[PDB]
Amino acid sequence: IGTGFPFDPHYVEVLGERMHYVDVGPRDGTPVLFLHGNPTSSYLWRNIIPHVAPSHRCIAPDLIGMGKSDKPDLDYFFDDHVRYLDAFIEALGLEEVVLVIHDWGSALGFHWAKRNPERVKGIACMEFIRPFPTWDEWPEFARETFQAFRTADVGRELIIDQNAFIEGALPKCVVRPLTEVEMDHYREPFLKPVDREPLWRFPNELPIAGEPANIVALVEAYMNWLHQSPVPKLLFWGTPGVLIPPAEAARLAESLPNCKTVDIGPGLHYLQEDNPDLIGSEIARWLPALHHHH
Ligand SMILES: [Cl-]
Repeated sequence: IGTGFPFDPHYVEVLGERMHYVDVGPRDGTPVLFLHGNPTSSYLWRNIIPHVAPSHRCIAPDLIGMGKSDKPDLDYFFDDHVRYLDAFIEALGLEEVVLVIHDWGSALGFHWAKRNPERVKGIACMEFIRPFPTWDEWPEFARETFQAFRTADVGRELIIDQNAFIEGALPKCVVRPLTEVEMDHYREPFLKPVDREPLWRFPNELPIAGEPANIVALVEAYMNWLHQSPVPKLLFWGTPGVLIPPAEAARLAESLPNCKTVDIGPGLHYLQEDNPDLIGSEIARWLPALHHHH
């Protein structure tokens, strides 16, 4: 699995701040927009993009405060990310897109699709955010950890002061061992502890046990939209998974319209690090049939 990042930087200024993004592939079609989550960046897509770039433009932003993007002193609520990504998409002049989304990138992508349904030609998703109505729906191995993350004292100590999301949660949610070169790519944006705010606010925003209410409501709303939308969907899942365990993926296969599921084999949360070639090759071969407007 490749460790390098052979993509030239692009930057766009939106809402006073620079956002970095990958931008490769032809300009004359429907672009494929890749949205990472916590605590990753466009680096997460590095081994997937090469499968898609031959046929389609690939745009992979680093969320505000992450990756090579600027670091405004924000609270980094989901709403901040919504504002910055909305402005990013308009700044690039995107019209119709295909979404390829993960984790908080999936909350962003599904929320954007619900608000802009005529502009979404397909959604490839994996390990995406849905409501967890109670803590029992959250995977047991990660329950005490995330309960601790979602506190103002211990959670800040673990994530900000000890870098637990980068040093702990990230490699623990890849089945294969991440290499030190890969870890250094993930560490780079967060070498200074104070810059870890987004990494702590994100788990505090997850819709778990009814809290925070605003996020629960908006995730319910995009899920209601998704269940009624005819848009083509491609859902990748692994075993045992984290947010989408195998039985959940099978329920979604049946309960989402026009949904193809792809079993990637062993996987926890960061499925892209366990089987990038299957994810990329399956996305690439699924794109052509999305083109036609019927
Ligand atoms: Cl999170």
